[PDB]
Amino acid sequence: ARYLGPKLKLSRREGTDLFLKSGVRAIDTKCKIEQAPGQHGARKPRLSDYGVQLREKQKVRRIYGVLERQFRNYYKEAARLKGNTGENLLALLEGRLDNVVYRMGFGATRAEARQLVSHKAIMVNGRVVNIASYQVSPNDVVSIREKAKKQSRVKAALELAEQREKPTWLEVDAGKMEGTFKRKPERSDLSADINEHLIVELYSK
Amino acid sequence: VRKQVSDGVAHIHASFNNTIVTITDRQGNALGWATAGGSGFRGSRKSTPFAAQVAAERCADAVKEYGIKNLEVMVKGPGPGRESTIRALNAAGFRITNITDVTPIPHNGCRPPKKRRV
RNA sequence: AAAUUGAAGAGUUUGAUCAUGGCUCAGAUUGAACGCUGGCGGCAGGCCUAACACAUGCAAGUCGAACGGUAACAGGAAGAAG
RNA sequence: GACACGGUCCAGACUCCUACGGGAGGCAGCAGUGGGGAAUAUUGCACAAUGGGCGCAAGCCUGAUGCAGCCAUGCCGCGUGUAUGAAGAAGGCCUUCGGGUUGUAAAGUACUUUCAGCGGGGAGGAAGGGAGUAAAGUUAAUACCUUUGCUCAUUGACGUUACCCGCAGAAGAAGCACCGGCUAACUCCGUGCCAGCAGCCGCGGUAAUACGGAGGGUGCAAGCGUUAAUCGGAAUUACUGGGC
Ligand SMILES: [Mg+2]
Ligand SMILES: [Mg+2]
Ligand SMILES: [Mg+2]
Ligand SMILES: [Mg+2]
Ligand SMILES: [Mg+2]
Ligand SMILES: [Mg+2]
Ligand SMILES: [Mg+2]
Ligand SMILES: [Mg+2]
Ligand SMILES: [Mg+2]
Ligand SMILES: [Mg+2]
Ligand SMILES: [Mg+2]
Ligand SMILES: [Mg+2]
Repeated sequence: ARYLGPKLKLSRREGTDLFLKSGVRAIDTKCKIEQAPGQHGARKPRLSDYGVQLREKQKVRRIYGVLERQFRNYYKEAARLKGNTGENLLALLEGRLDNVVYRMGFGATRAEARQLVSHKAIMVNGRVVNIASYQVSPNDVVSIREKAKKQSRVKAALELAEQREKPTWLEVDAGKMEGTFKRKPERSDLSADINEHLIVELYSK
Repeated sequence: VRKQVSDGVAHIHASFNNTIVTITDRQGNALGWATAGGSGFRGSRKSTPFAAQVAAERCADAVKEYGIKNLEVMVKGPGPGRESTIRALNAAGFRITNITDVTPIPHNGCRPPKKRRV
């Protein structure tokens, strides 16, 4: 239910580094970018049509560690909801608790911030939630649990959060160790390298 | 403690008397700096384009402290050193992405100093 | 307010082509089974076969405020008793 | 209210018992047994709640119902660690013999303890009636009741419950299919129309990206595959929506 293998292998595959690893040590040093893994990786692979669509879907999922089954349920909900499906799907993926904690700055990585959620270290509106897939609703206030704050890893993750341009729709609190999910995010804020219309067609096949 | 971070920006203060090379992150937090005056050059030597390049060589520090790799370039000031320094960054192993001039140009603002009759 | 909204192809007949015309593939979905593997929880489901036979226990009893009763119990009084 | 599932009568088959004279039985109620088949669960618990039958009521009666057990059968959620960590360890395999590849993967070094381990607390489902009280309606007597309020003591099958809190230490938790085209993902060795694979196209006859093994890689995941079945694609029975 979670990916447990090496991470730099996936990173260098599919090509553009997209929010993986701690984010401190230079990504290039840890591996060899612009070279898919495998003995035969050092070659130019003429990608196809199915190929491009597959890569995009795989890329999106890994950025948010969403398994197929789960991801498909998001697509069904996004199609059900009114509006443009692709942005709605992106909004749902960003609204997961584990992703929000990572962007809020309490975790160095999405996986580590997700582990913080899993290990019962996060408080939402005075209620303990340890489910990474919980959907955060607008105006909610997320507050690190008192006991959790004593973790020095969380403290260090706050420090690093400064480098990532603080998401607008998230009001981060430094010493207050809290956050307010102001509202839903918008396509503009999200990495412009995502072509959501490609995702919509692929699952509508 | 000693951190690590890429995607920096380089501010170049090309004054008529000195060249100021500062490497900083996208949010203005300084990571390192070097000056021609602090590189062993005084007087006329403190303004020649060459010495400005030498100052960049010093700024080549912070490598382990900050793996900037790709960095932006900000250039302000009409003094010599608007070309030299830029080369040195390339030869140091850096990815120059954009190069723009940020020289302050008033739209008839404050009164400038009087002319040097000499 | 809303509850009207979604509709992809591909491979194979030829020296190559177009066309008709098959077959096949990707998609869903199950009261499924088999194989390999298998941490936990929630929810739902679980003889599709032979309305074939069925060991055995249980699934319709209750009412004394309907009545003769008191079988069994509890007490109850008399009568007596080492 | 039946031509009556656990009523009766009769006949038929079967079933079983008997002292031979004669009897009794009907799980397509719940468990379960055998059989059949590829393949479908415990001879569970409690009437606590609901619901119904009888009873003034109190109650009693429930295989209805509520729960529990079994199976990854499906749906959903979750975990099997988090970061650091490159003289890119060794080893593996390839090799243009220079290397690359595994792979920051590991090891190591910080860090955390979800659930599962254990321990200690702890809701909710619970409404009820009963016993009392006092007043009211109800009377000849407001005795009888019945209506209020109250007062005391109440009941949970699940259930070692939902949940909470402490304990310890990464400790206990990843496979499966595929990589010739369709169709994402490749080489090496073995084999030599042999053995084999095969949804379609087709592979293999001694330099096999198609078989077999190795490494590597792709998809999905506590599941992955195969098979069976339905629709789609199939405008391929065309009303929409075809042709001669
Ligand atoms: Mg009984
Ligand atoms: Mg009957
Ligand atoms: Mg019966
Ligand atoms: Mg039965
Ligand atoms: Mg009992
Ligand atoms: Mg019973
Ligand atoms: Mg536990
Ligand atoms: Mg391919
Ligand atoms: Mg699952
Ligand atoms: Mg089929
Ligand atoms: Mg049709
Ligand atoms: Mg026709």
